[PDB]
Amino acid sequence: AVYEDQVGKFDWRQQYVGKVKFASLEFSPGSKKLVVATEKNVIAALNSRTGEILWRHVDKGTAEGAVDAMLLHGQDVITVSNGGRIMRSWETNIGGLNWEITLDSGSFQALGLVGLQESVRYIAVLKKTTLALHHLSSGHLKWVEH
Amino acid sequence: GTVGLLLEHSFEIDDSANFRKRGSLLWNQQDGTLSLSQRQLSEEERGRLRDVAALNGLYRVRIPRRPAGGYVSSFVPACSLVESHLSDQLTLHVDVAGNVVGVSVVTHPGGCRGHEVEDVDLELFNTSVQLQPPTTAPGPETAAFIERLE
Amino acid sequence: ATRNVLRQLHELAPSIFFYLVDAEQGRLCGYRLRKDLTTELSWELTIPP
Amino acid sequence: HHERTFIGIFLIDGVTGRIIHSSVQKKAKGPVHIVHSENWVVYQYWNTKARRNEFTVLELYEGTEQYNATAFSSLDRPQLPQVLQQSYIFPSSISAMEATITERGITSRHLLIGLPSGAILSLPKALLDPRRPEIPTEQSREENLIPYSPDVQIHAERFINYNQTVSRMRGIYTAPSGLESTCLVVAYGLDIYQT
Amino acid sequence: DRFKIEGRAVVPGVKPQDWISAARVLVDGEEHVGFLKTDGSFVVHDIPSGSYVVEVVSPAYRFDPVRVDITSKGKMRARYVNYIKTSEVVRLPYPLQMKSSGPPSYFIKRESWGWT
Ligand SMILES: *[C@@H]1O[C@H](CO)[C@@H](O[C@@H]2O[C@H](CO)[C@@H](O)[C@H](O)[C@H]2NC(C)=O)[C@H](O)[C@H]1NC(C)=O
Ligand SMILES: *[C@@H]1O[C@H](CO)[C@@H](O[C@@H]2O[C@H](CO)[C@@H](O)[C@H](O)[C@H]2NC(C)=O)[C@H](O)[C@H]1NC(C)=O
Ligand SMILES: *[C@@H]1O[C@H](CO)[C@@H](O[C@@H]2O[C@H](CO)[C@@H](O)[C@H](O)[C@H]2NC(C)=O)[C@H](O)[C@H]1NC(C)=O
Repeated sequence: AVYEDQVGKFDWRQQYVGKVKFASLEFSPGSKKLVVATEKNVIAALNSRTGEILWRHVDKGTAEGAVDAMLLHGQDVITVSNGGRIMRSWETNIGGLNWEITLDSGSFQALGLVGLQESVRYIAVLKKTTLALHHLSSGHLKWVEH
Repeated sequence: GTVGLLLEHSFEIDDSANFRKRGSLLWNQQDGTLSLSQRQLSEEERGRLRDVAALNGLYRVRIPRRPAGGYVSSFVPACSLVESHLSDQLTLHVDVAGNVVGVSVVTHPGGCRGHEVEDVDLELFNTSVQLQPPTTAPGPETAAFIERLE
Repeated sequence: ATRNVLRQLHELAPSIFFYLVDAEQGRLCGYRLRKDLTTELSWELTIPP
Repeated sequence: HHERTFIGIFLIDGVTGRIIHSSVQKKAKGPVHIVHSENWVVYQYWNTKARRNEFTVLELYEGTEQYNATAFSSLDRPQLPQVLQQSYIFPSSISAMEATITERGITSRHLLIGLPSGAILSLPKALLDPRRPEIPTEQSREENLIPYSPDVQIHAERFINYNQTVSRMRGIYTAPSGLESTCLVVAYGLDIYQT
Repeated sequence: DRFKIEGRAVVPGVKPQDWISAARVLVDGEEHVGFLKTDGSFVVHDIPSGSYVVEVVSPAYRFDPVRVDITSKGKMRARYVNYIKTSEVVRLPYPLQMKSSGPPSYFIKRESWGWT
C-alpha cells in the first residue's frame, strides 16, 4: 500500500495449511502448541488457545517435498522427507532448526526411536536394504548395517 | 529435390463435403519455391459455382500432409470469389523442421456487393501461391546500450 | 432449451463457431453450428507433436 | 538440450483458421506466462544462453485508413496486420501474471506480477512499448517516448501488499467495481489476499 | 555428482532468534529451498554443477543476492549478480557472508515545515 495510514482499511489476508497428515499434541503442557504437518508439504505450529499460527515452513510443492515420517521428542521434532533422503530436527520452541542431514540412497520403510539405560540417545532409520543408527543430539551417523 | 502435393476444392448446394481433385503443387526445398499446376472449370462446374454463390455457400480447399494420413483445409465465401473473377491467393504455412502445418485462402478484394458476373468471366484462375516459414523473434540488444552509457 | 431460445438459435445458427484443441495429437479443429443444432467441420490445423 | 530448445508463438483467427502470425524464439525454456489483451500480447520466458528471465511484447497495428468502420467480419479481412516486437530483461522469477480491468478502459493498464517471494508488483504497460526508439529523434520527442532501455527495475515502493505476503501463489483476479479509477484485486495461493 | 551450498546470515543489532522463524533461502528462484538454523547458518543440499543465484527471503529485512558458480569437480566460487555484461566477475568471500542492509521501505514519505 501507500502512506502507511490505510493499512488494514481495505485489504485483508487469510493464511491456511493443507490437509493434516501427521500431528503431535503431547507437550509440557505449560506451553500451548500443536505441531502439524500437511499434505501441501508444509509444517506449522498452531496455537491451541485460539487456533492461530505461531510459525510455518513451506517446502517444495512437487513430490520432492513430501513428508514421509514425523516424530516428537521432548521439545524437538524429527522429520524424514524427500523420499527418504533428508532428515531434519526442528526446534519447536523457537521455530528454527537444530540440524539437517542427508541419508544414503534407498527407499524409506520405517522410522524409530531407541535408547539405552533409561535414556534415549539414538535414531534408527530403516531402508529396504540397510539399517542406520544416528546420534540424536547432533545427527552425526553412529553406524550402518546391511 | 521437388515434391508434389494434391490440392482439392469443394463446393455444394447444401454445404457438404464432396472434395475432388483440382490441382497439384510442386515444392522445391532447396531454393524454397512453390508452383501450382491446375485446370480450368467445366460448364456444369460453373453453373454449380454460380448456384452456390447465389445461395451464400462456401468454397473449401484441402491438401494432405504426407507428400490417408490426414488433411489440412480451409474455406472462403463463394460469392466473394465469383465477384473477384477467380482472383485468389493461397498461403502454405510450414513448420520449422519442414512439416506442412496449414493452408490459407483469401481473395482480393473481399466482401460481396451483389454484382452480376456472366459466364465469359469465369474461364481463368488468377491464383497466387506463397510459402511461409516461421520468422525469428529478436532479442534484447545490450551492446549499443552499454557503449552509449559510456 | 425454451421455444424462444430454440427459435433464436434456428435464426442465428450460421454465425456461431466452435474451436477445439487436442494437445495429445496437437490437432486444432473448427466447426460451424447448423440450423438444427448439428455441427459440421470447417477448418483444421495440425502441429507435429 | 540447452542449445536446441525453443518456444513457438502462433497468432491465429478462430473463425477461418488463418495463421496471422508465426514466430519462434530460440534458446528458451518454460514455463511461459502470457497475457493477451485488447491489442497486444506480453509473454515471459527463461533464456539459457544468458540464464535470465525475459519479457517479449508484440503489438498489432493496421494501416492509416480504416478498412471498414461499421463492422468487423472475419470473412472480409484479406489484409494482414503489422506486427511490432520488442524484448526486455526482468531480474526475477514469476509465479503469476494478470492485467487490470476497468468499466470503460479509460485508466492506464498495469500488469500485476506475482513473484516467488510473496510480493506483488505493479508494472505500467506504457513501459513495455515496442515503439520506443533506440536513437532519440525530434519525432520521438514530439511523441514523448522514453528512449529504449534493456532492463526493468523492481522497487519496493511499487508493491501493492506491504508485507502481507502470499506463499505459493497460483492466481490473480481483477474486477471493475463500478468506478472508473478503482479495481478490485484478489490473489489466491496457499493464502488469500484482497485489496 | 551432488553438492551443497553453505553460508551464514547476520542482521546487525538484532539477535538471530527474533527473525529466523519466518525466513527462507532460495536457490535459482524456488528451484531449491532451504531453512535457517538457530544461530543463523544455513545449508542447501543436492545442487548440480552450473551457475545459480542464491538469496534470502524474509518479510522484514533486506538481503542482496549472490551468484555461485560450481564446477564439475566441486570447487565453487561466489560473485556479484549482473544481467547486463554477464562476463564481469567481482569476487566475494566463500562460504557466503550475507549481511542485511536494513528494513525495506514499502511506503512514501511527505514534506515537513519549510521556513524557520
Ligand atoms: C489478378 O490477381 C491479382 C492478385 O492480387 C490482382 O491484384 C493485383 O495485383 C497486382 C500485383 O501486385 C497489383 O499490382 C495490382 O494493383 C492488384 N490489383 C488491384 C486492383 O489492386 C489483380 O487485379 C488480378 N487481375 C489482373 C492482374 O488482371
Ligand atoms: C462494412 O461491413 C458491413 C458489414 O458487412 C457492410 O454492411 C453490409 O453491406 C452489404 C453490402 O455492402 C449489405 O448487403 C448489408 O446489408 C450490410 N450490413 C450491415 C449490417 O450494414 C458495409 O457495407 C461495409 N462497408 C464498406 C465500406 O464496405
Ligand atoms: C507490516 O508492516 C506494518 C507497518 O505498519 C506493521 O504494523 C506496525 O507494527 C508495529 C510493530 O508492532 C506497530 O508499532 C505499528 O503501530 C504497526 N503499524 C500500524 C499502522 O498499525 C506490521 O507489524 C508488519 N507486519 C508484521 C508481520 O510485522
